[PDB]
Amino acid sequence: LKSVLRELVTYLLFLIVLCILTYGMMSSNVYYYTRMMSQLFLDTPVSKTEKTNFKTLSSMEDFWKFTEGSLLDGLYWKLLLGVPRIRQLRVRNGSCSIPQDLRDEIKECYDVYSVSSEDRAPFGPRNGTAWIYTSEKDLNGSSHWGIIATYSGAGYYLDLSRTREETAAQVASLKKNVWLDRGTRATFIDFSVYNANINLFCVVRLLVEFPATGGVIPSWQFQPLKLIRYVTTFDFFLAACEIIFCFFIFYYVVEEILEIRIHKLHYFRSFWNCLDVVIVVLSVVAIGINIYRTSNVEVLLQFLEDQNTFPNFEHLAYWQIQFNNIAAVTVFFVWIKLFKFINFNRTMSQLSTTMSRCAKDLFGFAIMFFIIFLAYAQLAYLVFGTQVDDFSTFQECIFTQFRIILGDINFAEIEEANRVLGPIYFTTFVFFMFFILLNMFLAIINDTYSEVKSDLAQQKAEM
Amino acid sequence: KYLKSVLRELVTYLLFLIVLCILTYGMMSSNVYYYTRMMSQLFLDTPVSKTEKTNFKTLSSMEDFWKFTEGSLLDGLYWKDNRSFIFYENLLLGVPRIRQLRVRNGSCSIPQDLRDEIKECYDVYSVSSEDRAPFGPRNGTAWIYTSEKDLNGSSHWGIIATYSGAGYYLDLSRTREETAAQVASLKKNVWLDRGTRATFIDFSVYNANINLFCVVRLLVEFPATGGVIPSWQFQPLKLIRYVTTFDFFLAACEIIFCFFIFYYVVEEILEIRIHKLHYFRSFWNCLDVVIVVLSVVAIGINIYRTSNVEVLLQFLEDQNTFPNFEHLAYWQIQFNNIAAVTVFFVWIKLFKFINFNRTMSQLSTTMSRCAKDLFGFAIMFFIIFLAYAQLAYLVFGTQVDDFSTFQECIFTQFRIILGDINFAEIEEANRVLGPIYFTTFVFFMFFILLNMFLAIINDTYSEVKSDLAQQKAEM
Amino acid sequence: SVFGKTLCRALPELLGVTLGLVVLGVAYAQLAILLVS
Ligand SMILES: *[C@@H]1O[C@H](CO)[C@@H](O)[C@H](O)[C@H]1NC(C)=O
Ligand SMILES: *[C@@H]1O[C@H](CO)[C@@H](O)[C@H](O)[C@H]1NC(C)=O
Ligand SMILES: *[C@@H]1O[C@H](CO)[C@@H](O)[C@H](O)[C@H]1NC(C)=O
Ligand SMILES: *[C@@H]1O[C@H](CO)[C@@H](O)[C@H](O)[C@H]1NC(C)=O
Ligand SMILES: *[C@@H]1O[C@H](CO)[C@@H](O)[C@H](O)[C@H]1NC(C)=O
Ligand SMILES: *[C@@H]1O[C@H](CO)[C@@H](O)[C@H](O)[C@H]1NC(C)=O
Repeated sequence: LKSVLRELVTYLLFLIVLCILTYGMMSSNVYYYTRMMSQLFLDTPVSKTEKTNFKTLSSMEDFWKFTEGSLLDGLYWKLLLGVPRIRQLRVRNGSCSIPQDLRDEIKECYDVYSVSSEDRAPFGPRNGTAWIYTSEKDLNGSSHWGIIATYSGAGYYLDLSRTREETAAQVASLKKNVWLDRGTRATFIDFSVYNANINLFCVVRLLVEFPATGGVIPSWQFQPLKLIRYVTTFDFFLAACEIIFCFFIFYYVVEEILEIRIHKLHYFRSFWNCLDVVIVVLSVVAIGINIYRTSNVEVLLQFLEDQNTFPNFEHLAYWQIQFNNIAAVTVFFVWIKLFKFINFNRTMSQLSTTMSRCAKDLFGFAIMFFIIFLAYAQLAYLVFGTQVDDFSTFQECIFTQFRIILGDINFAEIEEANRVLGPIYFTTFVFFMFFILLNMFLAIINDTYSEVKSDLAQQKAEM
Repeated sequence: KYLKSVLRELVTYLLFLIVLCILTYGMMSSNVYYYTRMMSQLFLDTPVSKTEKTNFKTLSSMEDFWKFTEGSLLDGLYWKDNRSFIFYENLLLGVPRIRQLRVRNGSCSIPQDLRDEIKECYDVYSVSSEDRAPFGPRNGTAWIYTSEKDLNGSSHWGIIATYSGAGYYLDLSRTREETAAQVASLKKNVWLDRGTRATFIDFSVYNANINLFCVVRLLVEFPATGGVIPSWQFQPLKLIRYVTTFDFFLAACEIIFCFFIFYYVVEEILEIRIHKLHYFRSFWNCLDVVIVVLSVVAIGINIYRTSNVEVLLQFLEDQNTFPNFEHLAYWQIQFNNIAAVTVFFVWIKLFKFINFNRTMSQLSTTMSRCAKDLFGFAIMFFIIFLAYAQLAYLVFGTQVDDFSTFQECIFTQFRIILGDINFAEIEEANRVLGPIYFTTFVFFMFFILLNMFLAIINDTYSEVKSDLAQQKAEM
Repeated sequence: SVFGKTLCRALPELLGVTLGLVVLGVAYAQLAILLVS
């Protein structure tokens, strides 16, 4: 039993390498830059005589005022990495059926946004490029998956200039020759900045959707990226850590392939053997999509677009977020694997066996718990669906019910929306999920603990 | 054999669940919430005037009401005698109507001692003490009583009392200029005396883009002790159906659902007559009866609601009158409540079939063999709960706003368990007997009374586990 | 006299559970950061 210490020291070396490699991914200016860009926009009010900012847009003229005053003020102080772009998606007149009774008063109807109802037709003063429908592929876009619906990559677009003299002119022309009519359903603003002394450039995508029932709904996405500003101070150390991480992964994979191939005919008959293979494959994928991401960022180190073309950096942001998520999962599993090295203790070996002997019962209880949880969530969605703003969608009903458990109920508007069947939901939920269903978890655990300890006592103390 | 019977009972239930889920998904969308949200924020958040900052939610006196009626209301209601589109999309159907309820002078008895001090008294609202005589410049309908039957109205059940459907009403106009003059004329000849007890404002909008009506009602209550209490109700009704293939699909699903309910009723009749008075003890046959009853009630409500649409027809030939859409808005709410409860029970009924393997029947048996003990202890728990609630109602019943009513006391005591208290108002409401209540409640509930459900369930589960293990092993 | 004895003999098990929860909490914390924040 000397290989246990070898595994322990190897795992500690791996963990110390990984902790440094993940502390190197917690730079201060990757989060503060986003927090300062999301306040440079989205918080500064309209030019003057208004207090509403982008976060509290309320009408179409408010959007026009934001585009003229606040947008053209925060972009230009007194780099852009190319040029900003603005796009519109709209629907077709007469795309739905007005009932015959309500006629002679309601002439036209505009259906809610859908690909089957979107129009592809020319506009009025049709001399620019912002008055002809260009196909989805010609705009180099895929989708957005917004709030109300999901929007295509097509639309009517207009590339802006690079200054307050050839930019505000076309915006004013668009406002004069009316562009956002009743048929508009979505408006996008896309651009990158690269205004940070450290490379750390971020792309931004602003959406304003006009629902089929009046009003505006704003949304925003800020996404910073990475570059290779290699210096002898801390960066060579992190490169060495990365390459030794790759060496550790190679050693682990050749080790595991050796044992799986040469003996036991099957490695997947435990829990620690079905976990490290997952860690290894996740690490391989992360290394691959990190090398590819670095190669992709390498070429685009241009900063010489000369306001002639619009950069398209969403393909890089997708890989960025995928790598971040996969690394976060890998680090978590690496930390979880630590239990194998402390489970063989004098007093820690009666709780591990207890929690492994009752896993089937715990899963069986969890299914029963979740069925009732989802039934309550659906009932709350059907009852308080249109009023409470907490139970507005199913994904929010579930997350609200998970917050009533943590002692965060509001109950001020639950009772206001429905005086009867509002309290009945709340009191019954509390009773049947705190007194009856959270006592079925500790019951299973207690029974398993008692029987395991009795068996261990009658085994050890007898022999 | 038995597997065939189980499959026969399972396939029909799965089809029933699929139909019910299709109906439920079809009767709830995401474009219905933003409609109500925008229509609500238009009226309930805009300040009454350019200078003031009070909105409808925070009215505080009878003059604020007149500021709101010649202000935020008209601005949000008319939006530039052509038709008026609220958000350039919401057509304003007909004309809004404003109604009033008032009690008569001398409806109560002043004590003899100071009868030479105070002249007139007006009681709290009640049907037996409601004014009916004309008052003021009794020109038209705003100064003359109109009974409930002649006005096509019904009760409301507001916050303080339950108001009838009668009163003194007035139908406004289609353009802003005439409505402003009408309201100014009502304000000059004082229309809101000390005898007024409630005031209603009603209207409706269409939004032809997504075929979905919206009925709006605003209520202002003047209690007998002075003050103003506002309330609102926005209901997204849906009347004109069968304009899209999806509507036809939903109609077909409704017919199929009716067929399923008829079949289940037939099966229930077949099985009850066999086990007379013995059929009614399974919790799985005492549950199907509930589902059948609720579904029959829902079917009746839906038929009675979709069959009486006479008001829409009457309004369609006259677009210059008030469209009375309150009954439909009430029955829509009732139908939604019934359908939600029915769907919840149908989802709960999956435990009839899912509990057929080991480690799934152990939990069901544990719940079944300790239900009697749980009911027995819930009796004591709720006796103590109600005793504490009544004590809190008697001590904090006029000062804390969380113990203002008995139901409020019960809900506050349920929220105290979760860990959601103020205790800054409980202590200052009563320095002695205020902390005592809180400390003793916390001790006797968290330490002693909530530790008994756990004991009961933990004992019963272990007993069942040992019983089943001994039965299986010793066979 | 049994309360002190049962609080003294059952100390190692509670300490071991606390250690396990500390490890499982630091792992979850490391996942929480870097994921979106
Ligand atoms: C939309 O089409 C209908 C179809 O006849 C037409 O009556 C209406 O005028 C059109 N809308 C506009 C704004 O012209
Ligand atoms: C035609 O093009 C000019 C710019 O050359 C533009 O200003 C105008 O809006 C276009 N449409 C007209 C004149 O109808
Ligand atoms: C899309 O990208 C290609 C890259 O080759 C480019 O040629 C094209 O002009 C782009 N489409 C635009 C800018 O609308
Ligand atoms: C109310 O009635 C009393 C007699 O009961 C009378 O003295 C008083 O003037 C009346 N008040 C008004 C405002 O009419
Ligand atoms: C009452 O008389 C007529 C209607 O009958 C109306 O025009 C007039 O203004 C009213 N008198 C008032 C309000 O003093
Ligand atoms: C009540 O309904 C009847 C229809 O039976 C209608 O003729 C009458 O005008 C209504 N009363 C009103 C609108 O005050």
